[PDB]
Amino acid sequence: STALAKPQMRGLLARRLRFHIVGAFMVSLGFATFYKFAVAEKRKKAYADFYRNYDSMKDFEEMRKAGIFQSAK
Amino acid sequence: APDFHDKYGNAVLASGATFCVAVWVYMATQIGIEWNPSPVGRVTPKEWR
Amino acid sequence: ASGGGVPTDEEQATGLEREVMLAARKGQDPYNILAPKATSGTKEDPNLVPSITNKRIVGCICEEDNSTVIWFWLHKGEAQRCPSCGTHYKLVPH
Amino acid sequence: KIKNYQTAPFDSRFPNQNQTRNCWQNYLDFHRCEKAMTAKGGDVSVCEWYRRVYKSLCPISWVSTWDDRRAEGTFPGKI
Amino acid sequence: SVVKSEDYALPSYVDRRDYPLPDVAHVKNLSASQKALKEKEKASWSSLSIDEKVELYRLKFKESFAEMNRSTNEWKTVVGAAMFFIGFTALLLIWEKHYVYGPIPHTFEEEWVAKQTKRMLDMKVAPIQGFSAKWDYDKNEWKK
Amino acid sequence: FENRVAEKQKLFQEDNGLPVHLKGGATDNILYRVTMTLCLGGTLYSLYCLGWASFPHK
Amino acid sequence: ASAAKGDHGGTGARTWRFLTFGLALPSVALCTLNSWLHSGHRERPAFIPYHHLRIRTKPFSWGDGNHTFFHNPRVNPLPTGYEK
Amino acid sequence: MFINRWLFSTNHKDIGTLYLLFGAWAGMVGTALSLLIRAELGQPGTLLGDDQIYNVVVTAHAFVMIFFMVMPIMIGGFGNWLVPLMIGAPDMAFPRMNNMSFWLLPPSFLLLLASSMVEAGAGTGWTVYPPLAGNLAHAGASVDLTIFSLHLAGVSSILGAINFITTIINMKPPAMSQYQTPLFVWSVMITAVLLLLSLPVLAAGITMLLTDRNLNTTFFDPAGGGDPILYQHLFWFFGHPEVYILILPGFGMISHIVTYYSGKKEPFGYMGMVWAMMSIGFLGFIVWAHHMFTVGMDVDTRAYFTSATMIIAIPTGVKVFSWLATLHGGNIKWSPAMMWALGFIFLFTVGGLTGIVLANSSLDIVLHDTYYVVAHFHYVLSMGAVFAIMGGFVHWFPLFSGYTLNDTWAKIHFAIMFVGVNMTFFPQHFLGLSGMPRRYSDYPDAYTMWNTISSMGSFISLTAVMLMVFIIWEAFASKREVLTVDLTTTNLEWLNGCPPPYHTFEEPTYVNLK
Amino acid sequence: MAYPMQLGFQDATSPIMEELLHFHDHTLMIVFLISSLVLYIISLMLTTKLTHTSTMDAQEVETIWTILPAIILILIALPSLRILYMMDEINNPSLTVKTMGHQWYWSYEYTDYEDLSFDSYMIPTSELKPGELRLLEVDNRVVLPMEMTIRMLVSSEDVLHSWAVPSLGLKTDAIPGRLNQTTLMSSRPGLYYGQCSEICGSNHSFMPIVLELVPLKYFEKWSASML
Amino acid sequence: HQTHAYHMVNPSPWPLTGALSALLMTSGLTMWFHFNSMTLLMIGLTTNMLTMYQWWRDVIRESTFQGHHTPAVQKGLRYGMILFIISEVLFFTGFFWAFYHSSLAPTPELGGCWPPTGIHPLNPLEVPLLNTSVLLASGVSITWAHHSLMEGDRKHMLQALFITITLGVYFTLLQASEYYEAPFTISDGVYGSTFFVATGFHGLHVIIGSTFLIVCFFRQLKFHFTSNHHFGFEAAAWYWHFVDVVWLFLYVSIYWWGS
Amino acid sequence: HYEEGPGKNIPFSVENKWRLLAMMTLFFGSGFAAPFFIVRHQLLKK
Amino acid sequence: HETDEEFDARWVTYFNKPDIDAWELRKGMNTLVGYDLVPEPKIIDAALRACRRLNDFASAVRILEVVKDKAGPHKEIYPYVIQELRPTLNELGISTPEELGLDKV
Amino acid sequence: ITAKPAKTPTSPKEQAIGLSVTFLSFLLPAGWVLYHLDNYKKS
Ligand code: HEA
Ligand SMILES: CCCCC/C=C\C/C=C\C/C=C\C/C=C\CCCC(=O)O[C@H](COC(=O)CCCCCCCCCCCCCCCCC)COP(=O)(O)OCCN
Ligand SMILES: CCCCCC/C=C\CCCCCCCCCC(=O)O[C@H](COC(=O)CCCCCCCCCCCCCCC)COP(=O)(O)OC[C@@H](O)CO
Ligand SMILES: CCCCCCCCCCO[C@@H]1O[C@H](CO)[C@@H](O[C@H]2O[C@H](CO)[C@@H](O)[C@H](O)[C@H]2O)[C@H](O)[C@H]1O
Ligand SMILES: CCCCCCCCCCO[C@@H]1O[C@H](CO)[C@@H](O[C@H]2O[C@H](CO)[C@@H](O)[C@H](O)[C@H]2O)[C@H](O)[C@H]1O
Ligand SMILES: C[C@H](CCC(=O)O)[C@H]1CC[C@H]2[C@@H]3[C@H](O)C[C@@H]4C[C@H](O)CC[C@]4(C)[C@H]3C[C@H](O)[C@]12C
Ligand code: CUA
Ligand SMILES: [Cu+2]
Ligand SMILES: [Mg+2]
Ligand code: NA
Ligand code: NA
Ligand SMILES: [Zn+2]
Repeated sequence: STALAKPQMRGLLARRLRFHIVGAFMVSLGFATFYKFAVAEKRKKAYADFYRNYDSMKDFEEMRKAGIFQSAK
Repeated sequence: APDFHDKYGNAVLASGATFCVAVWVYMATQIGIEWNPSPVGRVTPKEWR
Repeated sequence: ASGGGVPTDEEQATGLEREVMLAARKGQDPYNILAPKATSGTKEDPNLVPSITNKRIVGCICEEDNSTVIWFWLHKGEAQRCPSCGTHYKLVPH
Repeated sequence: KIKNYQTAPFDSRFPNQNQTRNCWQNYLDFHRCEKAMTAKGGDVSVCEWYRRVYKSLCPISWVSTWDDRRAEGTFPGKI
Repeated sequence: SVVKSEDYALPSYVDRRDYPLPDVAHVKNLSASQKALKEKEKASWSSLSIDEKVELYRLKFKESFAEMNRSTNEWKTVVGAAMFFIGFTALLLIWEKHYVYGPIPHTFEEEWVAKQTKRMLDMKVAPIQGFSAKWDYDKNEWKK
Repeated sequence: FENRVAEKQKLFQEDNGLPVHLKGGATDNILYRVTMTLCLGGTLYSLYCLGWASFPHK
Repeated sequence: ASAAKGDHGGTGARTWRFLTFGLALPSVALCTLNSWLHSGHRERPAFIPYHHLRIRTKPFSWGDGNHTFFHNPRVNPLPTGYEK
Repeated sequence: MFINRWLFSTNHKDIGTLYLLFGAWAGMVGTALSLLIRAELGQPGTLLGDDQIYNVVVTAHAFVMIFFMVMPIMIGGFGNWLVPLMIGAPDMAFPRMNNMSFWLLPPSFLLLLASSMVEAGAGTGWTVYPPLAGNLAHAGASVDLTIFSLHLAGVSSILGAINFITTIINMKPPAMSQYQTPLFVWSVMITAVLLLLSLPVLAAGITMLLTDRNLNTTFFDPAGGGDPILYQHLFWFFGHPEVYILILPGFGMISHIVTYYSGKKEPFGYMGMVWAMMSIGFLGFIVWAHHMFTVGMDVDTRAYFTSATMIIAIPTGVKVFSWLATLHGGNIKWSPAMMWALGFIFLFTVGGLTGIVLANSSLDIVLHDTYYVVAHFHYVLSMGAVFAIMGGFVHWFPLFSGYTLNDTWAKIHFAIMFVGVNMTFFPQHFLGLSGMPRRYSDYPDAYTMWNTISSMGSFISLTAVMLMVFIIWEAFASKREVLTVDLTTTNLEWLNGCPPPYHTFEEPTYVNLK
Repeated sequence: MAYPMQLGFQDATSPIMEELLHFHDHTLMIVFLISSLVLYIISLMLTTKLTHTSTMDAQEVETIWTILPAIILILIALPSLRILYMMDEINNPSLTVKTMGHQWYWSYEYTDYEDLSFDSYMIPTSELKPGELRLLEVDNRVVLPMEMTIRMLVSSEDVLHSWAVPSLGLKTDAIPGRLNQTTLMSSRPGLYYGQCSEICGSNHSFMPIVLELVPLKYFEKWSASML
Repeated sequence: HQTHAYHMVNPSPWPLTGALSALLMTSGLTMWFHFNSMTLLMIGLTTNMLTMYQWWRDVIRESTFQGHHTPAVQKGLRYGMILFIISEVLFFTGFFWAFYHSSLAPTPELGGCWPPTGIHPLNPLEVPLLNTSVLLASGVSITWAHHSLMEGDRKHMLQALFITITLGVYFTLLQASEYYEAPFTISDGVYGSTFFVATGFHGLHVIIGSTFLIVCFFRQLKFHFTSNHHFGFEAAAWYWHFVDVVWLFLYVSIYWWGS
Repeated sequence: HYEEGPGKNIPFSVENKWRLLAMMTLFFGSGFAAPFFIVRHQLLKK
Repeated sequence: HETDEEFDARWVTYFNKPDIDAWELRKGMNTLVGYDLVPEPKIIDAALRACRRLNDFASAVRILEVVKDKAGPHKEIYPYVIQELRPTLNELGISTPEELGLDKV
Repeated sequence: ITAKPAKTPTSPKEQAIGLSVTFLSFLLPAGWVLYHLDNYKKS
């Protein structure tokens, strides 16, 4: 017994595009944050932590005692 | 009227997928290919010097 | 000094070159060197498209500076319309 | 301004990756200086800086070929 | 009905959902009963039967929208056949491994690899992330 | 000299179906046959030379 | 810009013939004079077997392999020096 | 009659057909060479036991694919068939010189085959750098035969360029301006300008190499005051324009394909597309030394070449986004040619982006002469130039032949090829980042896993190539004759039917000026 | 050296190589984002039955598609060029070492003080000692002091070669008649491997580079013993 | 029957003979350089000349005798010749780049100087200056020939064109003599290499251009040209001016600045 | 004139699909085989 | 550049032209469906009445089909448009595609 | 595009023959060379 309401009829393709370009942008920001955390910052911290108390002579003596060098026995 | 895809599509999909997986798994595992995976978590290091 | 002895095109042009030259003097363009100028293109005043056969391809630049040209065969008989802008064209065989 | 030589220092005349002319110029300078000294009776020791620099920078085969050509009279640079 | 190669320069019929009213009718020649149907169409369409209305539609058009837009099972054939041919490719690769390739170098022997792995750890290959970083030098085992 | 272009125009416009490279007459055919024989014979000789040069010899 | 002349107004064959005989060919004649006054051989320099000259990485495909195409015995030494 | 028609042709369609047949045969040669490369690398150790032969195979692979497959198919094949039809011209400007551009290529290819059969071949790389290519490290005839092969291919393409530029400038309808010609026609004109200017510089450089090898010149030999690096400049002053020559007709075909199967009357942003191709062509002449970032150039020169190279991304990006904007709102027809073009858009974009990585000369120190470069350029060549060729071939095969392909088989072919090329080349990025050099016949053991996968990929693409030949056979075997083609109002090359008559536009189109 | 199934760069051994890793991470994030955005937009264009086939005005949107890529390129170029000029910066070496390429091996000359030079050839696979690396070991390694700025000069006595050590971020072509300079500084002791990187004929694959980085005092005694 | 103005060319064998002549000349140079034999090369040179003669003969038949060169066709040939000249400019540009590369950065092997140690350049004020006056003069005389033809003057066209050709021959004979008299050779390092290859390709182009002028001379004697239609003459004059301009760049660069 | 139409504007016959299969097999097969036989040739020379 | 109401009014006027011919009917509908919209009922009404003046029942049905097609996945639009057209469909004796079975594949 | 039905239909069996012949034309000659590589390298 009930009539149907008038739906939006115009600009449906443009509306879809706008909505999903915005969503693509939001995802891109979400990805850049994930990648900075999971890759770029991770790498910066791995090198910083590695070198913070790194003892190059101790490293050398370990290598030398393992027998790896031509010039150092 | 049904066409080739209605008549044979299901069989082509099922048989082709089954064949493809079977032969690549065989190739990958049964004929001596050396993939040389990472030793990490796999190889026990052994004295060399 | 200045003598003659060099033929002119009027004297010595031949073949298709001579046909084009003689037609140009008459203001005629049988070999399609010039762009035809459009009429208003109504059904009453269609663009008249010469042909030596009973159909010819028309390209319609519907509006000035459109980069898209609309191409279609125009056949002998009743005027036809460009499918994009509707402007009328009529074949005039021979 | 005497010894303490470790290696050839940066030379603003030759700041780029191609160091060919640095080797060549110091080789020339050493031998021009040596020619001047041995002539007028002086001491080649004043030429030593050029000698150390070109020995540091120049491939052994380049020095060797240039020395042979000086001996042959076919060295194309001016000394 | 019958489209001929020599008709290529004439206006033609097409079923395209973006060109709903094509340049020609699907059927140009009419029988006696079809002519009478086109005459009847000049009167009230409420007096046409359903069958007459369908017939007028099928004189004008070949396929309806639903027919021209129907989806098909073609994807099954395409994907299955592609997998078949990729599978055939592994047969070629099996043939190559058997008849073309000889043994690989002795450096891939298990004992060589174990010794080479220890030597890489002794020289701290990629000790920041790539390789020796994954070895626990205190516990003498791969990190968990 | 005298202008004999009109005679040449009549010759090369004669309605005889000949292509322009033969339309001067029998001398065109001879020159064409010489050119094509040298080209095709020379090409075969080049292939012979390839065959010779493809193998070690001396 | 230019060097100074005149002419013009509707240049044509007469002006270009004027330039040919009045400027261009006199200039060729003057340079021909200048050249045939400075002709005559100069002394060839001492031969020095410089390694950047008289290059031979492959024999030449004519002669004995060791003579350049327009070899002039008077002024072109071989790698071993001037010919006798 | 057969000789007159097929050896003495003055017809743009028949000559285009000759080029397509030649390029397809060359593509088989180039593919076989590529499979030998990947067979040598498919497990650790040596397969051929002769790395001079490996180096000859690599070198010939590149020359065949570039000079005998891509350029003849895109410019000689699609260019000759389509350009006169797309402007309503009755043939090319110089229809007889056009036939000599074609017939110079079998002799050029014969010289390249001769180079590989005599002595030990030219195992030089397709760059042919001295002194490796000089007469001490490559004594004997092989390198000179390669040089002469390039000379004949170069003359063929220079005269072809003259023909295409003249035809496109001079033989349009009098009302049609250059901004009313289709984008494929633009892409061919710009390619031809790049060929005209760049190939003479290559010709000069390889002639200097010929005289250093045979007349005792020393352009490239320091003993005479010459310089190997001068050869590299001359080579790459041509070689960077050359890669834009290889892709530009592909860009033109992709524009037509995307427009057509989107159901559009026109590409999005036509004048932006013209601008972008012109900008790419211009910038393509001022970036060459990014092929030389490790030779020892001054830092400021490296900074300039980094910056100029990166600028090319801006016009290229306009074309990619304009293709996407052509799809936008389309009535999408998922034809096989559409699949090729969609694969093109994405995979070309991936390859162009790794080119931007390489443009940074600081990183290029570590990536130069590694497989990261090989991965980059096979994304733009094996998945851009080749995908455009396959798209164009499937799309226009019914015009050229009058017969239809089986679309299901063509989609199967696309699917197999897509898997194969990505399995082949994607892992090469990892090999390059981790330091594997290019032009190697064997590798340190660590690199085994990705080389194994890459070589398995190469066999998938082989299966696709074999199936392509069968698909062509089945079309000619079944003889399904074309009836109706849609969108002829914006695709003039179809309007004379399939195939068009030997002579088309004997009466020119009527186009008024208004 | 590389290790099995490696995806990215060898770990950095020098500060410049560490800079290159961070710059690559920055650039690859941009590469991933643009490639993924294009793939996504493709998929978006292709997944609706809605249509719009009439002419579309391009002016407005081409401003976005030129300006935003230009900004991104500047964001790549700025750190790119910073590293380029940091590489070039004056370092003041305390040692110069020459290397000459040859078919097919490298020679090294250390002639700051004494006439020290030797050849360096790949160890054949059949002569590797257990645990050694196929195609990478050499008989005579390039011993160098760690933690010191070293000038390397690179040339060739025959065809082009190229002297590379990826974990130090080095690659310098070896050109006859030319002496190319690069600088090397290892933050750590150890063994760092590279391979000839300009095709030089039939054994291009088989003339590797091995640096051995040790304390200065060990380098001095090694140098003396190699005379 | 066509109703456009373009030329549908009869099927022709000369593209194929030209392509095969290229195969024979290049395989012939290879045989001469490596297998001590001139045979293939002489066949290739002969078939090349035969091909050029019959092809350009046919173009004259198509135009003067058959009338196929409408204005539209002539306009295409103008573009074609201009584009051909542009490609030849870029070919010479590579040799100038080689010259400036070597002379601006002279290497140690040369003495680190330009001209190299042991090179005694020709005096640019003697025969090289004469050659410059000769080609410049010929650019004036060919312009006189062009205006005489446009003005319908057969005798003075022939006179001016003959003077132009005589000057081209004079240049070629002077250059041949200079080559013989030069104390340096093509094997004298990069100085001889750049000098002879660049001036040598230029001299080849002078010979080509002179031949083209001679073809125009005999066509003029046979009345082929009209006062308005004479593109072969125009093309030969453009090519001749190109040869003159290349010479001026060689003179300033290699003979003068490079001395 | 020349023959025109499908199957007539090509230098090879498509009148018999099996003869066509043979001809296409020889054509594409010869191009694909050639590099393998060039490698064999070079291997056998030394 | 132009309001929605102005656009719709131009299209109503186009189809309402009493002597609109067949070519103009097809040109109108084939142009209209290129736009990013489903035509308002008042436009479709005028087009259907043009079909009536042109004695073309089949094109009236096709026009209803292309309304449904332009709505894409928005399944609510076509039943709304048919609802709004019901008085016109009844007056002119136009059967819908669904009533004719033409929605079946 | 539309098109006529095949003038000379190629049945499934015919396609299997054409495909098999095509594949063998590529595989057999290269397979023969690669199978015999060792024989060549022993020369
Ligand atoms: C079709 C062939 C082709 C094409 C078109 C290109 C395109 C590019 N190439 Fe590639 N390249 C090759 C084929 C090609 N290349 C070959 C064969 C080699 C090796 C030669 C050899 O040594 O043998 C090579 C080598 C090569 C090098 C040398 C690396 C080395 O040897 O160390 C470099 C360096 O800069 C380079 C860079 C680029 C760039 C910047 C582009 C640009 O034109 C790419 C532009 C495209 C995009 C960027 C993608 C689309 C853009 C967008 C979606 C917009 C937004 C993007 C951004 C903001 C970044 N290429
Ligand atoms: C004489 C007055 C007019 C000058 C010009 C005369 C003829 C030149 C003809 C053609 C030249 C073209 C190629 C140039 C190659 C070198 C020739 C350079 C000019 C020349 O003639 O150089 C002579 C040496 O010639 C030599 O080696 C041998 C020369 C003969 C063999 C040449 C073979 C090489 C051919 C290569 C062609 C490649 C073309 C490629 C075009 C590609 C287009 C896309 C110099 O003689 P010299 O004794 O060394 O010194 C003089 C000492 N008194
Ligand atoms: C050791 C020496 C070796 C030498 C080898 C080369 C030898 C010399 C070749 C010299 C070139 C001769 C060219 C002759 C061309 C004659 C045909 C001609 O000139 O044809 C003219 C058209 O021009 C046309 O095609 C113009 C056609 C273009 C001609 C271009 C010629 C120059 C290029 C030659 C090749 C150079 C290669 C160099 C490579 C390193 C005909 O039209 P018109 O003149 O208007 O006449 C019509 C009127 O009569 C009507 O009233
Ligand atoms: C595609 C472009 C191709 C460019 C054309 C190249 C043509 C090359 C022809 C060379 O001809 C050679 O000239 C030499 C002149 O020096 C001759 O030397 C001959 O004559 C000399 C003295 O005149 C002596 O050295 C010897 O007796 C003898 O070899 C030589 O035999 C002869 O063949
Ligand atoms: C990179 C491209 C190559 C891709 C892979 C090729 C796949 C293989 C196709 C089969 O090739 C055949 O294989 C046979 C072996 O299966 C060979 O027979 C050989 O081996 C047989 C069995 O040992 C003997 O009966 C024969 O005489 C002997 O020639 C035969 O010559 C060769 O044509
Ligand atoms: C024969 C001819 C007259 C014109 C005609 O009637 O043919 C005349 C006029 C111009 C003359 C030529 C020109 O005067 C140029 C040359 C002048 C030289 O003194 C003789 C040869 C030379 C090449 C002349 C030969 C001949 O006498 C020509 C060609
Ligand atoms: Cu040495 Cu590659
Ligand atoms: Cu590049
Ligand atoms: Mg390199
Ligand atoms: Na290998
Ligand atoms: Na003129
Ligand atoms: Zn219009």
